[PDB]
Amino acid sequence: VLIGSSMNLKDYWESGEWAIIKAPGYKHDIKYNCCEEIYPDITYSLYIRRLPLFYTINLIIPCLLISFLTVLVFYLPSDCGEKVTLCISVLLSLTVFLLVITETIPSTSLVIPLIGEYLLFTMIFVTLSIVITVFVLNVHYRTPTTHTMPSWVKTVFLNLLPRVMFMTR
Amino acid sequence: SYVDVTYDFIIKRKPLFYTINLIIPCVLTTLLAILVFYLPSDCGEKMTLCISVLLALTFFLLLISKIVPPTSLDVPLIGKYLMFTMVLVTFSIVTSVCVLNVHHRSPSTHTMAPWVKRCFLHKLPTFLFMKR
Amino acid sequence: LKFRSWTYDHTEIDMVLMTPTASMDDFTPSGEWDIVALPGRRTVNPQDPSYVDVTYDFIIKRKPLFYTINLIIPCVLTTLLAILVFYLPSDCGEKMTLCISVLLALTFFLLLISKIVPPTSLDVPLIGKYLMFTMVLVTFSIVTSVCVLNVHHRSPSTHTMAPWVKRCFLHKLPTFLFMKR
Amino acid sequence: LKFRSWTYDHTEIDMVLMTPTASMDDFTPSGEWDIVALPGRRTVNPQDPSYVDVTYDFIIKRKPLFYTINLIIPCVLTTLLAILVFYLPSDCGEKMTL
Amino acid sequence: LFLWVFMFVCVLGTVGLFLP
Ligand SMILES: *[C@@H]1O[C@H](CO)[C@@H](O[C@@H]2O[C@H](CO)[C@@H](O[C@@H]3O[C@H](CO[C@H]4O[C@H](CO)[C@@H](O)[C@H](O)[C@@H]4O)[C@@H](O)[C@H](O[C@H]4O[C@H](CO)[C@@H](O)[C@H](O)[C@@H]4O)[C@@H]3O)[C@H](O)[C@H]2NC(C)=O)[C@H](O)[C@H]1NC(C)=O
Ligand code: NA
Repeated sequence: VLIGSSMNLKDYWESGEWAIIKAPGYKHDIKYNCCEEIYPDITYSLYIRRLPLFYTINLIIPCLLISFLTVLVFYLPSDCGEKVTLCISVLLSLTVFLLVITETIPSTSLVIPLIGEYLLFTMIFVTLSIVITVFVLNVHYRTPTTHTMPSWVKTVFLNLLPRVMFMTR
Repeated sequence: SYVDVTYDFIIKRKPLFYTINLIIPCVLTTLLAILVFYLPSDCGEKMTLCISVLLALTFFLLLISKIVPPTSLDVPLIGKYLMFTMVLVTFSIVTSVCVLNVHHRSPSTHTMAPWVKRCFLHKLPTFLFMKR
Repeated sequence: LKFRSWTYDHTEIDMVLMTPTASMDDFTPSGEWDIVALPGRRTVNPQDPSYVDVTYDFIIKRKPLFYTINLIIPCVLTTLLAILVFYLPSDCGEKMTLCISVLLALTFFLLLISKIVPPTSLDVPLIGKYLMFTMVLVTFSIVTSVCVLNVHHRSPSTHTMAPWVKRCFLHKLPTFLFMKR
Repeated sequence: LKFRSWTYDHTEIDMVLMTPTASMDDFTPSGEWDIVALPGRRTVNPQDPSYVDVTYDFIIKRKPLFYTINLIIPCVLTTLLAILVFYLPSDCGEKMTL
Repeated sequence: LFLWVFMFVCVLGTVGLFLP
């Protein structure tokens, strides 16, 4: 027989990390497959919430702040030689944050976190950004004494698109 | 039917260990945060210094988030300070890329507008003590 | 799991397995692993009395989506980035950075995968062998990239172009590789 | 391994070794090490009574592959690039990086 | 030349390892 209807939180020493909302208790009379008789039990159910300030100031704001740097590569000119270093640095920093987030969470394969999905998404697109920037660096450093420029690239990549992108030479 | 006796140890901390080992490289890299703008844009070393300062600040932030307890009741002044300086370094990176792009503009690609003719050559160089 | 007694032996007690399979009645699903079959057998050695044993075998499958989505995709990612330092032109100065960074990421994932694995020498997993192969390939890529970057910076004032590179790397091979000047 | 009895001594009990080696009739191979010999011997000091001793020596050999795949291939791999910085030209500024 | 060579060697390596 339960005395009350909830767990006592009268002598509860405060945690500082998890806040208890409610903790009810429910009596059941269940029957197991070993044995031909009914056994009773009492189930308590803590319903807690994380206070999200220690992790959003040390794991989410730097992660978001470096994931907003994977698109900033393409405004940097190819005459300089720093298109790669930035991409390599943000790739390795996302890899280190992926190590941190697979250190913090369990290995339950039921569902995936949104933050790990966002990290995987940003790593895929920053890898596609380096495979684009190596192509534009190969297109840039190219001379007429080694390569002949085709005819269809004169109309598409030089006349059709700058009228759309508002460049106009 | 409730009595107890409570003693209250109030303890002050000797700060000389973490002042030398953590506060000095913190204020060192913070002193280096405002330093990437005096470097000329012709040498290809603007991005290395910016990314290096940002990665050192993220290293010290993940270092200071380990000796501290993981309580969300309050954040220390060092964590808030490194978050502020990290936002400042990220804004330094975006304005360094955007001021490095306007360094390599040629007449065969771009054309100088009349407002950037009349603004960034007469008013502000006499305002910022440049004097040609 | 090997259940047997330390006091008594086969000359004083039997040990009869009742059901062939262990029951699965109050089982809560683990979420990470999957029980697929639970057989059980009773082992006794003829011409060796005083031996009783009841062993239960647990054959366990893994739900593999976690280690897939966190390690297999960056593995094939950094492997796909390894045949890529050759399309980058040597006129820029960013080849050795890319080569050293790919080798660095491969050594990082190798030391990470050597942590979740047990330290046994029966056999290495296929991820460690695959990364070892790709790491040796990236090291050969570094040494041939330095060798192919030396011939880019050869001036006429300090070097003399031999006739064999004239007859080999200018006429036959630019037609063999569809270059054509 | 030095077996001895704290309570008694050589003036009270002897300690005779029965078989010269240790029995490997229940050993399961660990897959990380290899036992190769397990000799035992009895140790007694003349001109120093009340000292019995039975010492077992475990002579073990390591399975060499796990540390070869992890701490030898990168060790012999990053050593080969040390004398490689001299063949690189000094015009492309990538010697200090390597 | 070395791009094609290392691409071919890497494809044969992946096939020969992950054949089963
Ligand atoms: C966290 O996770 C836990 C476990 O997964 C959840 O706990 C369950 O919560 C539900 C919802 O309250 C519980 O269901 C309730 O069970 C009570 C006990 O059952 C006894 O009484 C009934 C009725 O006679 C018998 O049939 C039974 O055999 C038991 O003897 C019921 O009394 C409740 O019924 C009341 O609510 C319903 C509406 O839900 C009304 O229609 C009824 O008239 C009545 O007022 C209710 O059915 C369940 O028992 C809990 N599980 C366990 C193991 O205890 C938590 O809910 C979850 N947290 C959150 C926030 O969801
Ligand atoms: Na560089």
